[PDB]
Amino acid sequence: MVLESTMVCVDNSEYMRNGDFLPTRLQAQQDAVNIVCHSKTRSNPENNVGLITLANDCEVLTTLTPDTGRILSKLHTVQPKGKITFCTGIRVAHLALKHRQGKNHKMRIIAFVGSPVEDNEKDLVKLAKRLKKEKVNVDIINFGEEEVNTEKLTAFVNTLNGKDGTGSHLVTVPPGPSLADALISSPILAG
Amino acid sequence: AVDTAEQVYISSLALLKMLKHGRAGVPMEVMGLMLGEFVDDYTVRVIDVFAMPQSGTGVSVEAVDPVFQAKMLDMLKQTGRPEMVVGWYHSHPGFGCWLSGVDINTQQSFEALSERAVAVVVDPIQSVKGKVVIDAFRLINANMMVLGHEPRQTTSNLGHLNKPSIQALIHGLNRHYYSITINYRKNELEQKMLLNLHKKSWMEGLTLQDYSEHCKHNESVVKEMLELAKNYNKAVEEEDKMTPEQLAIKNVGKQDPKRHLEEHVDVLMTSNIVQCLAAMLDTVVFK
Amino acid sequence: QSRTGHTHMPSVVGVLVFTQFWFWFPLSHFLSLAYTPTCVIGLNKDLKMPKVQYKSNCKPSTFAYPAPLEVPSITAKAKKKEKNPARVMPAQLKVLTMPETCRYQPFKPLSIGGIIILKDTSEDIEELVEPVAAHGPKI
Ligand SMILES: [Zn+2]
Repeated sequence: MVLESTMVCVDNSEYMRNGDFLPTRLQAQQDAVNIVCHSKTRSNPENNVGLITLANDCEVLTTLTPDTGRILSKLHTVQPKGKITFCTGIRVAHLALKHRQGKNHKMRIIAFVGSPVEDNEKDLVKLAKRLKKEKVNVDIINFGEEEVNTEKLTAFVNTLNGKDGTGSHLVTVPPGPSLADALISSPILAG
Repeated sequence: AVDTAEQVYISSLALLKMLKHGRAGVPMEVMGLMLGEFVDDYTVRVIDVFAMPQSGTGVSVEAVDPVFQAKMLDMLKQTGRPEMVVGWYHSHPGFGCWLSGVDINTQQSFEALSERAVAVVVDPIQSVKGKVVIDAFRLINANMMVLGHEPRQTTSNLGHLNKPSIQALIHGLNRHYYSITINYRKNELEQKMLLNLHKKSWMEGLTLQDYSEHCKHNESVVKEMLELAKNYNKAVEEEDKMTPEQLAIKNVGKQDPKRHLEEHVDVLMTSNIVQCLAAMLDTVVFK
Repeated sequence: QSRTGHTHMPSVVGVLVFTQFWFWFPLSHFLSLAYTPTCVIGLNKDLKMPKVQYKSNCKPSTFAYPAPLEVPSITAKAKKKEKNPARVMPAQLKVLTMPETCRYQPFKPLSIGGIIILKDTSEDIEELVEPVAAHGPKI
């Protein structure tokens, strides 16, 4: 089947409980993690899935393991503190990819971004140059917005996305009362 | 049909793990597994050694859990321990280091994969703290009874293998059960780290703390040991007053096993602490 | 060492490797490299073998061979002939005395044992040439 590692980064800021969008969509994207981890489990049960947030003091909630029975429990007690942290959020997983058991598992990291990015374009091109340098599959998922959706993140992805053939895809969700599961499951990354 | 001269390399890892495992070597039967790498035919090196949980059955093939063994071995494979198992060890308290029928049966069953199958039995219960001499065991082929027992070359090290010369176990059960020599190895990092670590383990923190303690205890506590030392000195001189009579009568042969000389030399050595520490007080007072 | 006092390299190598049998016993086979037979050489020509017979100032029975069990005051001349010179002790090199009636005599006075040649003093017929052996255990 498919031998690859899955890393998800969820936001724990207070920007995920606003009443305009879904009713505390944290549970909705939790069900998204559930359907992508159970979908990858149905495709290849040997894939390991890690859990970590993007707070100031990043904490590894669950080590990379195919056993999601305790991951379902670890998805709770999100500790809604902090706002956003991007640099050590990338470096806390992309550098931790070397701690996986199976060396044949490809590198794939996703992230749920629910807060505006605090890093300037220089950090975007330095981190995009680092991720394109080490050649890690990066899927950017941006939930919620305050300013325009993609102004510098467009060039961030275009400069970050190498290997144009069957490479990485960008997930941009527009506002809407519909669920996010079917909207993020539309690309080829899910399934 | 070929045999060589093998020798088991023993580092301080397996040694200290067999010493902590010997401290945990309760009368109940215990289990352990040795790891390492096979580079050639006649050498074997052990690096990784861990313990196993005890069971009411004791040493047996049923107590060895293959999912637990393979689980811990896999957790060692995901870490920086890419070594395969090389043997299993245990403890035989009281009844001697020899191997019973169950031990030779689980050894026969565990030797199907590894042709060497190194077996070590540690027994620190009745062994004195002066020597920690340990011996490794081997299994001989039952079909070699017609030919020579052990066609092992380099018969020089057998003199070093003759140190366990108990007159009941080695040749009391030597039939179908022999042993192998053991050597050690120590690099410069273990030599300087463990050497300076032991010297520091016998030294002080700043190394200047407990010096003045004795330099100034020479005036308070050692004075009692000096007066008692003079009490033993006079307590021998009261007999040394009678010695020149016998020495003035017989002069032939010695009947008293006491020398009366080296003990007083040792008393002088304990008395020279005042002289050696007087310069220390001179340095502390000076600067 | 040699006769001139210099030491032989394959003798020292052979004896040290001979002492190296402790770690590896088959290494003792290099002892044959240190075997130095003690004898004399009176070979005059490369293809002609003469016969030199000297005499010793000691007793011949004292220099005989210690013949073991079966288990089923001066000699007239030495036993070295056709030169088959036998063993000779280094202390025996001072008691040898060449005969004055010997037909042949080298140019150098034979004082100590070693490798020397023979000088034809007569330079006449009857050099007493002896034949060579034949095929067998050797070539
Ligand atoms: Zn027992």
